[PDB]
Amino acid sequence: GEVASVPLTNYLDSQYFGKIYLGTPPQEFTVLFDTGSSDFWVPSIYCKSNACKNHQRFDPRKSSTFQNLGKPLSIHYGTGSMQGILGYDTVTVSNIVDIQQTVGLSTQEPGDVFTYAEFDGILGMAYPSLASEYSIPVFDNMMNRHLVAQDLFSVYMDRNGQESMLTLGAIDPSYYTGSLHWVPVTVQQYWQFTVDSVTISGVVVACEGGCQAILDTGTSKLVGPSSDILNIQQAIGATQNQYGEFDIDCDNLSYMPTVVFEINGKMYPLTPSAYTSQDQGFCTSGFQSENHSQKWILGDVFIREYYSVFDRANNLVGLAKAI
Amino acid sequence: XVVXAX
Ligand code: NA
Repeated sequence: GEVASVPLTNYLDSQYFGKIYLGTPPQEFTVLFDTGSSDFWVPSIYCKSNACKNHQRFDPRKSSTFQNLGKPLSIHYGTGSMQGILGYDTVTVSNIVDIQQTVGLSTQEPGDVFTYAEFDGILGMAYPSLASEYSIPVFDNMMNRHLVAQDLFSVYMDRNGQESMLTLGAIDPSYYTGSLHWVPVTVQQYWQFTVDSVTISGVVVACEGGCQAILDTGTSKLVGPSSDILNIQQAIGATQNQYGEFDIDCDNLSYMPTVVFEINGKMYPLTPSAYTSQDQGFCTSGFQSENHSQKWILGDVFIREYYSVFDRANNLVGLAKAI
Repeated sequence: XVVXAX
């Protein structure tokens, strides 16, 4: 099998996406490679939603390899949703050619989440148990057909440029320092594991007694249960403005605390610079509440600090300090 | 932001 490097483009530190090619001849799309879902879909000619109007739409009639499947697709995300119809076609991801791959063609993309997204579609990278009926995840096909060198992939999110990278089938040591640390997956659906505590200077501020978290490339922020998140916002000095936005005084950055996630026996600090979005002197919090869920989401805020490896052979997540 | 599946 082979290793494939898939360069990722960063849009506003909030979404990281790459190019795939679908059909014969290839129709090009940008997709968010999403470790928090398992379905692969792109917009199509059958969608008249606003989001479909300002993105690339797949035309199955122009593809000689397209085979319709007939089955419906419906996906709800934390932000946004889609309906569509499943089919089969060849998708190429870097140097890996994935024939007869199930792919959703959108018919509805309601609301503006996807209207204002830079990517066209989503390529999910989680477990088959999270996939819709009749939908086989792309990476599972790649493993089952022996197209990749190893049953793992790795994600680097560049803090200081556009060198972000998804590596299929390998880890790249140029993206981290120190040692890789392995964390067992608890529930095989999302890339989920146990966090033992969240502390500031040895004092527990959140996740008292342990909690579940997922590692999700497709979530921009660090999301947690609302009461725990509110405790963190208070500790770091993030204050809600009249519009509901949690603002941070930029001049406090060198005088603010580090928030530490204890994960399988190793500490994962987030410095003020790591958790604070800094926009030309205007600063906001990278922590976000979720309504009633209690499952944490370690999104791009976290992954920028920790090079992330997703190992399907052994059901592990790997973390290392990013370069 | 986005928060990607239910
Ligand atoms: Na294992």
